[PDB]
Amino acid sequence: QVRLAQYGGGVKRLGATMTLSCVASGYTFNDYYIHWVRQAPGQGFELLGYIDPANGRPDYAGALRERLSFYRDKSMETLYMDLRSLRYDDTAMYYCVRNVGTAGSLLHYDHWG
Amino acid sequence: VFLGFLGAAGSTMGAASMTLTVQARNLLSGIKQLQARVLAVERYLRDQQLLGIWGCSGKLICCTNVPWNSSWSNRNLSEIWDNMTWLQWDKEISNYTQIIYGLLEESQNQQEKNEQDLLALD
Amino acid sequence: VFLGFLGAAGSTMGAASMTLTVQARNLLSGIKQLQARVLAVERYLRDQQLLGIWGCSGKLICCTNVPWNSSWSNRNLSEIWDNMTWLQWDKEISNYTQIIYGLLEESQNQQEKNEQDLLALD
Amino acid sequence: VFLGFLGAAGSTMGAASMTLTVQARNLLSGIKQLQARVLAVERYLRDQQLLGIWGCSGKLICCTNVPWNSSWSNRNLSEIWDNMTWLQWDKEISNYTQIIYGLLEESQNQQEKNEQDLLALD
Amino acid sequence: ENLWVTVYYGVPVWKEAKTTLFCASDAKAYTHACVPTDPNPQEMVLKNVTENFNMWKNDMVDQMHEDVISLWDQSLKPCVKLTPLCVTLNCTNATASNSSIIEGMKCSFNITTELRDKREKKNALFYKLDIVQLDGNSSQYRLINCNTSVITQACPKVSFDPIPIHYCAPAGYAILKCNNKTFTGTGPCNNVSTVQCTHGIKPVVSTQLLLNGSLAEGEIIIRSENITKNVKTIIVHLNESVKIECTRPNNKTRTSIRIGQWFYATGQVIGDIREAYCNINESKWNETLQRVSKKLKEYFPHKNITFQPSSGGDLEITTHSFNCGGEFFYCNTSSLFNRTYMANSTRTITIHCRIKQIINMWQEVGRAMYAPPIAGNITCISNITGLLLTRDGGKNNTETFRPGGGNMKDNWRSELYKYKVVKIEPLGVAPTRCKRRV
Amino acid sequence: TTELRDKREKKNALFYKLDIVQLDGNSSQYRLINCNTSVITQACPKVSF
Amino acid sequence: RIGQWFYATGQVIGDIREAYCNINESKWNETLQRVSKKLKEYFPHKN
Ligand SMILES: *[C@@H]1O[C@H](CO)[C@@H](O[C@@H]2O[C@H](CO)[C@@H](O[C@@H]3O[C@H](CO)[C@@H](O)[C@H](O[C@H]4O[C@H](CO)[C@@H](O)[C@H](O)[C@@H]4O)[C@@H]3O)[C@H](O)[C@H]2NC(C)=O)[C@H](O)[C@H]1NC(C)=O
Ligand SMILES: *[C@@H]1O[C@H](CO)[C@@H](O[C@@H]2O[C@H](CO)[C@@H](O[C@@H]3O[C@H](CO)[C@@H](O)[C@H](O)[C@@H]3O)[C@H](O)[C@H]2NC(C)=O)[C@H](O)[C@H]1NC(C)=O
Ligand SMILES: *[C@@H]1O[C@H](CO)[C@@H](O[C@@H]2O[C@H](CO)[C@@H](O[C@@H]3O[C@H](CO)[C@@H](O)[C@H](O)[C@@H]3O)[C@H](O)[C@H]2NC(C)=O)[C@H](O)[C@H]1NC(C)=O
Ligand SMILES: *[C@@H]1O[C@H](CO)[C@@H](O[C@@H]2O[C@H](CO)[C@@H](O)[C@H](O)[C@H]2NC(C)=O)[C@H](O)[C@H]1NC(C)=O
Ligand SMILES: *[C@@H]1O[C@H](CO)[C@@H](O)[C@H](O)[C@H]1NC(C)=O
Ligand SMILES: *[C@@H]1O[C@H](CO)[C@@H](O)[C@H](O)[C@H]1NC(C)=O
Repeated sequence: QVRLAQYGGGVKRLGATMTLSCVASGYTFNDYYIHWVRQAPGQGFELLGYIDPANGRPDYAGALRERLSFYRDKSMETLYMDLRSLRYDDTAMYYCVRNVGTAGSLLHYDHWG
Repeated sequence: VFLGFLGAAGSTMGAASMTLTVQARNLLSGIKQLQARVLAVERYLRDQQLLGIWGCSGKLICCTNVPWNSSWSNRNLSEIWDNMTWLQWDKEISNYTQIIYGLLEESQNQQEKNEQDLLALD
Repeated sequence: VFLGFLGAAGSTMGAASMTLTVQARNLLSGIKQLQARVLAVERYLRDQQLLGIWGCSGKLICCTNVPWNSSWSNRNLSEIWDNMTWLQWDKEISNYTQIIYGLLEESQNQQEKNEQDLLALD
Repeated sequence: VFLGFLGAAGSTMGAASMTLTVQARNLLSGIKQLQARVLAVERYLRDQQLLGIWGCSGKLICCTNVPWNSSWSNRNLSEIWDNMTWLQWDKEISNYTQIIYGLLEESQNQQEKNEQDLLALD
Repeated sequence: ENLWVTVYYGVPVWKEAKTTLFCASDAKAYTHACVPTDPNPQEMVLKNVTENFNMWKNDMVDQMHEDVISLWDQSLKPCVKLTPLCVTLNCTNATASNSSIIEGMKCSFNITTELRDKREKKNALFYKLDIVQLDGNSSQYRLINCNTSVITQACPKVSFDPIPIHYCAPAGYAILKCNNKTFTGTGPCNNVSTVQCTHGIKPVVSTQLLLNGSLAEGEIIIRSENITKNVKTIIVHLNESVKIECTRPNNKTRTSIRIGQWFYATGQVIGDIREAYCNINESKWNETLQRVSKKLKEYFPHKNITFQPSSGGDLEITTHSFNCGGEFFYCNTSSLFNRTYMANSTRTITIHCRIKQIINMWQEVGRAMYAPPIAGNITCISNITGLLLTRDGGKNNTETFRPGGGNMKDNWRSELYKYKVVKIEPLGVAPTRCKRRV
Repeated sequence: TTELRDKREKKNALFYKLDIVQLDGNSSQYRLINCNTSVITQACPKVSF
Repeated sequence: RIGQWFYATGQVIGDIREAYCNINESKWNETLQRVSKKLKEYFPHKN
């Protein structure tokens, strides 16, 4: 029932800045943390960071805290990600994923984009 | 707890009086629907206090004073007691239950006052 | 049922005690007005459970332990029993009802435990 | 009235049984908050009628038929009776309380029918 | 053998369950104002009672949250709606000398006011955080939330304050109160006590830290969930209260516009202009931070501890947020969270702070509130009691804790940890060697 | 008038004529069928009862 | 938008048909016969 569509992408020129997005179908926008995970070709997945949709708090992996940026527009139930100065190795596929959170902890991913 | 809730109907007075606990137990469980709880509580409490006023709260069956008359149901029922279900019996006696209740209540008062007067000699 | 609801007043307590059933019966019958039913049920149940805790659920008049001494109502009322019509006696003894209730409750506990200890030899 | 409302816990079972009136008394006192009164009344009335069905309404402690089994809690409780709180004993017996209740209720029916048959010789 | 069944009523045995709890209000005040009655809750220490607690799991925090929402809704319901004020704004904002701070200045627009055939020009001031820029000429502005929600002005006569609230269980339910002095939010309590009602809890509303609450018995206490290290929020509870003071020294002028509902706006400011700010006992602050660091590196064995201000997010989380009466604050908290560590009123700190009127409702967006201006200069004083921290994962070999706690439920989570509610089970059975007599 | 109360704006959409009633004069003039007699509430799509 | 989102019908896609329904002919054709047989029980001797 729940859907996480995505847009943006395609080719991006070297050194440029690029913007993805995910549109959250109606489940409840404020209750579930959203994570941005990616997969280089011929490699295992890895996490970039997570953004709480409610207050917009981001948090990033240590190796990309200079280059990343997350933020949201709660009215549209829409999310955005900005990655600055693409390098060659960042050629990869990028996913949104909903997170199942308890009252005080974050557990795992259930529905992928 | 719900099994054969009114199933004792149809049968003799005696056997059908075996299941009376099955019925006695029943006071169970939009926003406007809350009043059903109050209605059930009202019914149960009114019946219970009436049995208290007749001095018959502590039992499901008990005897009292004020013998039967040719008045009220001018009937012989001990032979019909076996083969008659309660529905007809209630239909027959509803004409006079209201008269009988006052006699029962005053009998309880007489009993308790006599017992108190006997107690007064303690 | 409604007749002489408080008419027992004025008369002696003994004659007034004849009509106690008439008062005892009454727990009867905008959307904001529903709470009256709950209030009446609350009153009746609280009084009934208090009589239960004193071992006096099953009677309109019953008997218990511990006396009146010079403390509490420092009075002789038996001659005034035929002169009192309750209300002024109630005013007099309201000073000490709260004291009496605890003694009544503990007396019921003593009776129950003594009877259980006697039962323990079964 | 509020004092030691659960202080009986921890102590031996009988000593805890000394205070049962203290817990028994408690049926006391936004517009949406009215339902708490109904909830309390429901709990109290359901427990009271269950004790009535077991013929044990009139007491805080009483005995019935249907003796204990090596099944259920296969315990020598009487020695541990001076060690352990109701929490542990209630936890132990919760697996079988529901079994026991039907037996107690049917025992009450047997007692009532036997007593009624004895009265029928009047 | 021959152990006959016996029954006992009034039993001391209970179980956990949810239920609807009574609130309770003060005898004096401004559903809530007069009722429920002010209690006199007592308390016993129970001898050998051993009960488990879980301050994350318990239900009544959610009930607190829902009741707070409902009370705010009821209070806000009769107030005026500011829908007709949504018209285009044509404002240039260069009149007073100290223009740049506010940049909404007599800010002009049209309103229908007395007669519905008429339409009249007015103007008033606004802080630019309550405004968004339309395309084209910058003079074209709009109210921030008016394209997304309907804005209600707060009823000035019904000003609401953190009045303490006592919560009382109904008959058949008892509230268990752990008296342990070093309780971590989970695990057994061997010092169980019971009460009619909880003490008077206030509905504090703040972010990154809380301003009015209770204090710990031992030293500063750390409470966090322990399912996984990847936690959402970590609660640090102070024993040593620390004073904080704040001011809004500029004098405001109230002005009124009628729709006949009286809308209130900000008139011309009086006196020379300062930026609203706060103060902190400087030595006390990073003495307390040293204590918190020492406590915090207990859990985390052999890794450094460091603080930085929050990054990203709305103004409600990037800054400490609170309210002096009928005004709201957002204080730029960089200086307070910049220490680093490794394995008594001198030198007073000051921190800059901004105020804005149009507040998205704290618990959730989509409904908007407008606070009318408070005339004159304002100061309020509070004494903080705890911090709401969150850990940045990922970075190997270096922990990092930053002020979060924007989710309003956590404030009451950090205060209702004391209690639990249990259903009473008065009826029980036991074997005994005596039966009925015929 | 969409969001700015000073800005009336033209739009258009489709309707089935059973939801439409003709006004006098030019047939181009129509009205919503029930608007002269009642107030119309759009169904909440998320409900979908 | 009025911020209430009103929904209307946009441009129709694909070639147009009139909405319709389907019924198995013989099933209805016999069901009416059964209903007629039942119905003339109540009413004695009329078509
Ligand atoms: C009510 O009005 C508010 C503003 O007053 C409005 O909020 C704005 O929404 C837009 C998008 O809906 C946000 O725009 C984003 O801005 C960031 C930088 O600030 C950009 O990185 C984003 O870029 C993406 O989106 C563009 C399309 O908008 C793409 O062209 C681009 O390539 C990227 O994919 C994006 O532009 C804007 O930040 C907010 N404003 C605020 C203050 O938050 C709100 O949406 C309105 N209500 C409704 C229901 O729409
Ligand atoms: C808890 O925080 C609140 C504020 O968030 C503190 O309460 C506020 O205290 C100030 C004085 O310290 C009060 O100011 C006075 O208010 C009256 C009433 O309007 C006014 O007439 C005076 O001129 C003065 O301004 C203020 O009202 C009061 N409440 C609010 C909402 O600000 C409180 O002190 C903090 N707790 C502790 C223990 O200090
Ligand atoms: C809270 O207070 C701190 C100050 O202690 C604020 O940090 C400051 O934020 C400004 C934002 O403009 C930073 O300016 C930066 O300048 C560089 C050029 O040197 C530019 O490339 C950046 O884009 C940015 O504009 C400034 O450096 C920074 N100061 C420090 C010491 O970090 C912080 O923004 C305040 N936060 C809030 C929410 O008010
Ligand atoms: C409280 O804070 C002040 C301000 O930081 C501390 O003094 C400075 O600490 C920094 C490092 O945090 C040093 O680089 C400075 O040299 C210190 N002095 C000054 C004048 O800035 C102060 O030591 C702290 N108090 C305690 C008790 O630790
Ligand atoms: C923390 O202090 C260091 C000291 O050099 C400074 O460079 C840095 O900007 C400070 N950060 C904040 C957020 O105040
Ligand atoms: C079925 O319907 C057709 C309609 O053309 C009718 O001619 C025919 O008589 C019906 N079937 C029977 C068995 O009569």
